[PDB]
Amino acid sequence: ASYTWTGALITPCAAEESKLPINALSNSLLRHHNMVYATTSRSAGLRQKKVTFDRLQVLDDHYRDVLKEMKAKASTVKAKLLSVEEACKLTPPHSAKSKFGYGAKDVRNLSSKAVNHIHSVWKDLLEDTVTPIDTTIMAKNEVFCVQRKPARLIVFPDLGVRVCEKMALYDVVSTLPQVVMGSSYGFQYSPGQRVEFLVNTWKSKKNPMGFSYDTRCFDSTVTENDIRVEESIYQCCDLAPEARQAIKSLTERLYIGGPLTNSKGQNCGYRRCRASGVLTTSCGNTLTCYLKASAACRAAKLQDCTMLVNGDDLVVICESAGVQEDAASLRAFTEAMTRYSAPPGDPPQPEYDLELITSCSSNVSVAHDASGKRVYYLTRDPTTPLARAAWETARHTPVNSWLGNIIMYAPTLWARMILMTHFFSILLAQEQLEKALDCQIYGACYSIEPLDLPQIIERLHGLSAFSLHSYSPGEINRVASCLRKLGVPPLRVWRHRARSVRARLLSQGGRAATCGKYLFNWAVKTKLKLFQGPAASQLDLSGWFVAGYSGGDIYHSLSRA
Ligand SMILES: O=C(O)c1sc(-c2ccccc2)cc1N1C(=O)CC[C@@H]1C1CCCCC1
Repeated sequence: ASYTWTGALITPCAAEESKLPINALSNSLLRHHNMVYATTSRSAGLRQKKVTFDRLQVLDDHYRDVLKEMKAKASTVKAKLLSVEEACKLTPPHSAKSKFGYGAKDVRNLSSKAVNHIHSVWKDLLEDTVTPIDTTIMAKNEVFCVQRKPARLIVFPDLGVRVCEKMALYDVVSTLPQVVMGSSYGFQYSPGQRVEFLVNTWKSKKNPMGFSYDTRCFDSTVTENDIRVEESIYQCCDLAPEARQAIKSLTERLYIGGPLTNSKGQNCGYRRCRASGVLTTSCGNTLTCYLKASAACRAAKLQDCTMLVNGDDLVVICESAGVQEDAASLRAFTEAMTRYSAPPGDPPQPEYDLELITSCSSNVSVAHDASGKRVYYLTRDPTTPLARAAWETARHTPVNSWLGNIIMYAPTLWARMILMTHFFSILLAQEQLEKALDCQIYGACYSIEPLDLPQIIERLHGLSAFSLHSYSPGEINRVASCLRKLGVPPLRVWRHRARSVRARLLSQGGRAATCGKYLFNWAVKTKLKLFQGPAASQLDLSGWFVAGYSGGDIYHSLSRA
């Protein structure tokens, strides 16, 4: 059973905002504020019913053939332990405080109280490889639009354990998946690299067929054998005997399961599946999903199939054998996945147009550059990104989703017209363009200076990201519908706001004038010629798009010279 419950409630640790706070700045983004809600602990019971069930898992020679192949590639990886200090510097500054009298700032500053407790948690992992470690169960406060959705749940150990996880497994979860999975590992790609992989893979098939597979409650479908199988993959690496012991221990004491404690210290129940807030959530889920999907591909006898995995998110592109044969092949793949304990949520179906395949809430779309050439870029429905941006305008947040969206979806119609214009306008008026903001890229937290956005966008997306026009009608209709749905002003209100912001930025010189020139070139009557090359101070963007760290509690720093 994925979970058992004591009856104790999942409790909030503070007052939870449920509805969007009206603001004379929030209303300039969207009028219809009633459409925007935030999930709360009051819907935890609805989530608990969904995530609670018995698993049925039947492994076969296909699963075993794939596992052995993965284990072979895993054996070529050498991973080193991090020092207490290396692991302390990887902690986000607003990471949950320890129950042992210290917090993220104390960990990041290497306080004797933190460090000495971190040494003791570590010594216990080496001496006890059995006693379940305590975890906290919370309900996530995530902002959405109505179409009404229950709070997703977060399970995580204490700050001391989290630093110990980094020490034992940061090098593994950063290095291992790409070696084992190759081109199928999604987090090695920037949005543009993902699109390149998808478009080239589609173009490589005589008769392309594609599909996304949605596993219903993937974390709940992850059985204790699944977590023992990931550890056996981790143990295939060239590791020091101390890392091996800490990895074995972290597995049996934490990753396979353990007791759930609410915010007021009451025992909620017991977990026997994936913890969403441990270092290995991303890596483990990616390995497990790729393993199950790769073996199901063989069971289904799918022809020349290529898959792209990002945690629980899977997309498979193969050679179509006709609509009838493809539906039957997909029944075979779904039946195999079900046996491996990965049954579908939304049932999969073949698709014969790459724009119509959604994976990672995203799809490949097409636009034209300044020279009129076709440019494939990654887009998504802008509802959730826009609703979150409205919430971030009204109420202060530690992590700014609008900036991570501007970075990942920079070539898109909606990020450029709305998000860039809105937040550069706010930052100008507030005199805070220089101030670095915290945001997430593939789960990891980064402190990014907004004045560096033309340089960031150019490196990840290309100079075309500033000249894209003639977007597909399907993209336009989805964006247009969303503006009409949420009460977002039309293009003409955004072009005046953009021209005004552009003039104001150019008058300031420096990095500000670069933002004006580059970001808002779409606003002016006749676009200026833009040329490629580096900026006066080039950031180190190599650590970005290496691995996924969602739930991992990872914080990355930016170099420059
Ligand atoms: O060229 C286009 O296909 C479109 S479709 C569209 C549109 C569709 C529905 C609602 C609102 C806007 C606008 C454009 N664009 C133009 O007027 C010229 C380039 C620009 C986009 C470029 C990206 C930043 C914002 C403006």
